[PDB]
Amino acid sequence: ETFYSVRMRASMNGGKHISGGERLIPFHEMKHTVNALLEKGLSHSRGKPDFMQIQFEEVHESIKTIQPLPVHTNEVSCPEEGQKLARLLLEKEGVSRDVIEKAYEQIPEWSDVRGAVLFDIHTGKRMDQTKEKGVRVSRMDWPDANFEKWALHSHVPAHSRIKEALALASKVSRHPAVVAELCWSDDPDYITGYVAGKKMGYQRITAMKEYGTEEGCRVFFIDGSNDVNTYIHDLEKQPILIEWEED
Amino acid sequence: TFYSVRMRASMNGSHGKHISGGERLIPFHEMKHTVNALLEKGLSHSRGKPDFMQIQFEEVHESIKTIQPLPVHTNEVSCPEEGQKLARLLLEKEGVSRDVIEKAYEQIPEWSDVRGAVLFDIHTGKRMDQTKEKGVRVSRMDWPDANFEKWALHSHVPAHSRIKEALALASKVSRHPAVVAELCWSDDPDYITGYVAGKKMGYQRITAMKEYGTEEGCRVFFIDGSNDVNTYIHDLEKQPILIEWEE
Ligand SMILES: Nc1ncnc2c1ncn2[C@@H]1O[C@H](COP(=O)(O)OC(=O)CCCCCC(=O)O)[C@@H](O)[C@H]1O
Ligand SMILES: Nc1ncnc2c1ncn2[C@@H]1O[C@H](COP(=O)(O)OC(=O)CCCCCC(=O)O)[C@@H](O)[C@H]1O
Ligand SMILES: [Mg+2]
Ligand SMILES: [Mg+2]
Ligand SMILES: [Pt+2]
Ligand SMILES: [Pt+2]
Ligand SMILES: [Pt+2]
Ligand SMILES: [Pt+2]
Ligand SMILES: [Pt+2]
Ligand SMILES: [Pt+2]
Repeated sequence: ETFYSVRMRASMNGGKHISGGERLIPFHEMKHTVNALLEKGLSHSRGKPDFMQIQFEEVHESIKTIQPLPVHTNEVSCPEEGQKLARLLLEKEGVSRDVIEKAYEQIPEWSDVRGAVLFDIHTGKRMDQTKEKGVRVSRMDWPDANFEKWALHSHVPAHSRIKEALALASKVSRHPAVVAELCWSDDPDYITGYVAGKKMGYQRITAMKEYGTEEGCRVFFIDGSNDVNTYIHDLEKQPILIEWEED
Repeated sequence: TFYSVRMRASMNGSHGKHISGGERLIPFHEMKHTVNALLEKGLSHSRGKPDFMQIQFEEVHESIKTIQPLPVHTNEVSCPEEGQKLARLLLEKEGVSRDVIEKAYEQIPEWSDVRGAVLFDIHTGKRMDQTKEKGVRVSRMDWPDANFEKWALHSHVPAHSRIKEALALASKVSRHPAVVAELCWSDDPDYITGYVAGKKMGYQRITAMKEYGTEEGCRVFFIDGSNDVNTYIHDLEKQPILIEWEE
């Protein structure tokens, strides 16, 4: 009854990143999961790939189980309104306005980062040295049956895109060096994003960009005296399962 | 357009004891079936269940050469020591000097861990490649099943995919002008038939090359060429070949 990390990446054609996925599962779900990842890479709205890697490996570290972040959905009528709300939420979560503004000026240049960017709240600058690779959070997952119940109860659609985002966001927010996350999709067909943090949980914002744009974003705002490589190793390696508790 | 699809699997981490490997060359619309076949093949291998696996695909741009399989002849022997003796004889008849053969047989035991093939230079009486435990992995060859089944029927050989794969590989490799001979037997404890292959005598199966239950296998290509080893490695890894038999 050991668990397995299963990862996928796909690209078209410096190939254009198409898709990526990370799962953490018991062995008997291997076929379904390899197939799900396969399908997800093949039928992606960003294009059809000519390169793909799928990989699995046994996880030896013990698995921590946590609840998902509390969720609140902020209806907005347009992107400029959502982005404005997001900047306000980041501030209320503890990021200084100047650090936010500095980050927003560089977000456009980070659109091609395949993973996430780490931004130091002390130095007002990018902290990681992974460049276009970014920091890829992995070994987190949310068993589907539990997620469906959570969706039902939370009156949210049971879209796997939400399951994956919230699993990621809950793992990342747990890290003591992470004050906040800002995310929206690089998929032209999906405009909802979020801001997430310990105090205000997972704050969905229903419009963060215009349809048809392919620029997405993932930034983790970091407050830590420790070195960045420690934080990177935690985000990449530490296994997390989400389990929401009905009571 | 065609796609190279590759798999490797190991136990006790990645390349750890090598469990399985596979290489396919297919049109895009056979991707799901082929990813699944490779998955299945790694999961149910007689050498153990893996705790690591990689499956990968990529578009092939080089144009595809189609060739006939090597002529086949089956040598019945009563024991391993006899098959090995016959194999040494066949290698000599194919053009390898006795001294080079003996030198190779002294090293074969330490090469059991090589995940791919070993290249042995007839000019130096020594190993030619610098890949150590990785070895040289031949790929981008395949034999459409329908055609293979006919060939098996007509040749009075069992239509086992293990033979399809070995003969596809041996035919690609023997075509390379710098390859005088190949010596192979399986690293699978349940399969004791091996072969020697070359241009003059084709694909010579030897029905006993080791004792049942041993996991030491072998794959050595004897090289006589005027070029550097990296060229030959690139040819073996990169030249796309489909087998198509005709009477
Ligand atoms: N595992 C990861 N680790 C770090 N960054 C990642 C990871 N996966 C994706 N990213 C980065 O995040 C960017 C966005 O990727 P995507 O998968 O397109 O992101 C989304 O779908 C976000 C959806 C949030 C709203 C869901 C909801 O309705 O509640 C992508 O470009 C990468 O830069
Ligand atoms: N694609 C490759 N490229 C280079 N070396 C390879 C490759 N595939 C396998 N090898 C090497 O060969 C070794 C064993 O390969 P296996 O897949 O175990 O090979 C076999 O089943 C051999 C079949 C013998 C003849 C079949 C028959 O006519 O009845 C393996 O451990 C590697 O070291
Ligand atoms: Mg094989
Ligand atoms: Mg084998
Ligand atoms: Pt493209
Ligand atoms: Pt394309
Ligand atoms: Pt607040
Ligand atoms: Pt083992
Ligand atoms: Pt094992
Ligand atoms: Pt001969």
